[PDB]
Amino acid sequence: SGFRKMAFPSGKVEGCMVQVTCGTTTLNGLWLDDVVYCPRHVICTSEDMLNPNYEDLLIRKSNHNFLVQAGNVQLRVIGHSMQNCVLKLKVDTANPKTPKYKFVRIQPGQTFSVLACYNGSPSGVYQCAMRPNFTIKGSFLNGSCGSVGFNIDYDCVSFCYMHHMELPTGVHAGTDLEGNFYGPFVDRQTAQAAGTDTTITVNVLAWLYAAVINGDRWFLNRFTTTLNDFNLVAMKYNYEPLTQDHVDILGPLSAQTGIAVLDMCASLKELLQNGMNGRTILGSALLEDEFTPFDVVRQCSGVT
Amino acid sequence: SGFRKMAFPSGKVEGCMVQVTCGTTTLNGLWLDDVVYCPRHVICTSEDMLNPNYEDLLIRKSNHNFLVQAGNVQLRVIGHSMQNCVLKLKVDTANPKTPKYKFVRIQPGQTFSVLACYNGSPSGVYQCAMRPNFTIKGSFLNGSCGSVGFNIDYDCVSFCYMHHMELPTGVHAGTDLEGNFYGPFVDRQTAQAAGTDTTITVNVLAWLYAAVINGDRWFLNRFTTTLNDFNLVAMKYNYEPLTQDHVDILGPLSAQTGIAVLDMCASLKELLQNGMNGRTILGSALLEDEFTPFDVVRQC
Ligand SMILES: NC(=S)c1ccc2c(c1)OCO2
Ligand SMILES: [Cl-]
Ligand code: NA
Repeated sequence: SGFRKMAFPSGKVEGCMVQVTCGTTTLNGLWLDDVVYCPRHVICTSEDMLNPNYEDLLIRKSNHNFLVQAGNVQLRVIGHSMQNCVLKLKVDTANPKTPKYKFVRIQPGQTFSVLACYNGSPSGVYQCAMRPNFTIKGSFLNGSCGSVGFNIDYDCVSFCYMHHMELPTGVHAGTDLEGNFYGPFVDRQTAQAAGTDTTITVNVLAWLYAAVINGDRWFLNRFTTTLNDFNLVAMKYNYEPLTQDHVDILGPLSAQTGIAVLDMCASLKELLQNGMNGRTILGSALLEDEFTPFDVVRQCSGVT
Repeated sequence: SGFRKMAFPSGKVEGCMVQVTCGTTTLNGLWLDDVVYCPRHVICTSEDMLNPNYEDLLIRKSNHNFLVQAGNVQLRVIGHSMQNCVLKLKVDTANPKTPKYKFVRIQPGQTFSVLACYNGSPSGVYQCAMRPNFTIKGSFLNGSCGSVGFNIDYDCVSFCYMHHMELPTGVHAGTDLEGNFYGPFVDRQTAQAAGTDTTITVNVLAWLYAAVINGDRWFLNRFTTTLNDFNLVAMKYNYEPLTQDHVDILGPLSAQTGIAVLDMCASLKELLQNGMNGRTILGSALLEDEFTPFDVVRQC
């Protein structure tokens, strides 16, 4: 037993990380088959970053403008193109450590593992949720751009995130591996802020189930409720609307614990009014919203 | 910026995990060079749980009684010895993915990454601290025994923990890779219980230093404290005593932020008295004690 925030094992991704340099800028790249993926902002000087014309700045560059290093070994760049906000560097060598992989775009509320990297060197791994406001609450310093987020399904890595920038509030923004931003953000030095965030309701409920399953039961009660009554409380507390699809995805946990969702909503309802004033559920004084139902079942069943 | 419970990248350890079977019991082993390390209790049957005589159980085993599997490949065992509570299976192949590694015993307060594994297959990775009562608060199900705890400093893997059991309170007990238990625990199913746990004060202070580095100042105060008055107060909340060692260790974070260690102690004394009054620190509503002074500097 026990319940921890757990990343996927990062080894299939560690084998793909490289250093990419263009002028004075070094950041990370993702080496899959014979292509290196990195943020297009690698091409920009500080002056360019204010109002970049990526079309123009890139035709001006050539293959030899890009240094790619896999450990101590230089990769030869034999071509370059841009897809949305991602740069694709064609290299002369297929990565012999390329895993079974897909590029996937994740939905807000879904979780993934971040492999934080510096100078092409894996530094740490942690779990994030894609927030409703399309930011992530990561831990990133200068040099971390090009660090990726992923899930693992059996032996298949699903790459879903590439790190691009920090916003003024200290939260993080990036693209999918096709270079489409999550959220209404641009890759330039201009005024940009995160939207007011909201709490991921179905994940909070998942985590209350995780708590019950681990012998934390104090918050529970005899009552129940309606989607309609709860949602009016949720909107008041800046929680996402709970939908029939959400209630359905929590099915296994309602079953395993004997506590129905609108049962737990009643518990959750009661918790929103009052505050848990330093009091604790699974070692937290906050209502945790970065575990998905799948995260709770996966962890409380030992999937490998 | 940002601050997260961050595990070491697990790849170097992933390439070392195998499946050991003895009798009807399967658990994880660690394959370094020509040796597979696993908990000795893999040789116990139903009766051998309360009072196993491991010397007598092991002498009755031949190499062929141990089924070791690395992915699809069966590894052939050619030798066995016991060291303390760890079984060492000599095999006919050296692991070609063996990283640069060492075995280190940690002290209470130290942090490490756990690679949770089932049937020799890694499941996930997370950060733990060795608690002051010599337990860890992990996430471990049946089949997780032989999962390991590690640090990776400058390309060398330091193994510090191998998982043996869950105690009745739902906390976890294990050994170093020399097979010595952390704390008073034994590899018997006789009733055992952890000491009252306490908070790792030096780590809470390191985390308040992280908060200040990341631009939080709301919890600071105009007061200071003597070390002794700090300990007389902190022990009333089941905090570990802070030693001069701890004060020395926080010197670098003190210098970077310009807040003296005993001034930060006065903020912690106030937070214990007041709580957070609806505020958070680095996204927590609790005082966090599983980041070391070293983890704070690594991450900031
Ligand atoms: N003979 C012991 S102490 C033992 C045997 C098997 C075990 C275990 C402990 O924890 C889960 O699996
Ligand atoms: Cl130590
Ligand atoms: Na209820």
